[PDB]
Amino acid sequence: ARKRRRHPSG
Amino acid sequence: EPLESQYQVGPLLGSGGFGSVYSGIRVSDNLPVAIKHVEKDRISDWGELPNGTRVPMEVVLLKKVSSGFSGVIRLLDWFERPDSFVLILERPEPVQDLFDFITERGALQEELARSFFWQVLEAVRHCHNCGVLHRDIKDENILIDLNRGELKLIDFGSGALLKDTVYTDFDGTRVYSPPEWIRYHRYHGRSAAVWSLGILLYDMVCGDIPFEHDEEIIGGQVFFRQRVSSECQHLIRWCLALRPSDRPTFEEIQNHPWMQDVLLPQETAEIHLH
Ligand SMILES: NC(=O)c1cc2c(-c3ccc(C(=O)NCc4cccc(N)c4)s3)cccc2s1
Repeated sequence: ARKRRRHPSG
Repeated sequence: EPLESQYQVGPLLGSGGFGSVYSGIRVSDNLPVAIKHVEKDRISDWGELPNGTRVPMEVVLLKKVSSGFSGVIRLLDWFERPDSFVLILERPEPVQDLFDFITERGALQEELARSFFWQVLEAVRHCHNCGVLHRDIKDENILIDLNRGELKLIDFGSGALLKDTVYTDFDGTRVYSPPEWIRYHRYHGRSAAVWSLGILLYDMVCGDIPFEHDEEIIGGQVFFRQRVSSECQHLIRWCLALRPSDRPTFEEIQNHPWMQDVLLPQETAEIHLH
């Protein structure tokens, strides 16, 4: 249900 | 000798802050490789090899950690082009990154989280023993060799030579960065690494990272969204101490009661991955 996402470096 | 003929270039695997990474085969022996391209104009951190050749810091750090066997993806070769560097890296097959693994499987069983976390600790200790600070430990930067049950660290593009003095620069992932970086733009290498490992362990046993916002990182409150043993909660809360001096050493992490009786890599593959 809850949004899991990648996170860019920088 | 030229890159063109020494490797067969396959399709893209991914791109981002790191560069552009293609599947590849070494023709001399059909070894599976990853071919990583970095544009010179995009590289901010430069170093020198023993012979004083000017190279991306990434090549300096990879060469320091790539001697012998470890939980790090090894640099097999590199080439300079007019506008870029090309890095030839190991490619396990079959492989999945730990980010995709956790997305697909959800929160990992503690036995599996213990095996994965232990292997990441051994890999990070290897880097520190070689004088290298990764500075971007996260699930996205960990490959799983699904047949061997072996984890491999990737992307040293945000890394530095390990020092005992303060760091005032950072280009890693903000949601894995410590509160002292958020608040004061200062951190020490080892204690910042331990913070990122707390974030990673929470990620493994809860199925996502604990913090998205700066206020959460500095707030010092860890809410468990999944069932997690008291010993595992204790280790996570200790790694995520707000004061860097209150965080465990790598020795204290690996001596923690939660970390005892780890599976071997092959047991991990047989029980959880096969
Ligand atoms: N970067 C690096 O230094 C390296 C990456 C690799 C890789 C891979 C690139 C991405 C991979 C992936 O599983 N996700 C694909 C994927 C999906 C979605 C987004 C992104 N960025 C990637 S596998 C394999 C072997 C050696 C290296 S060294």
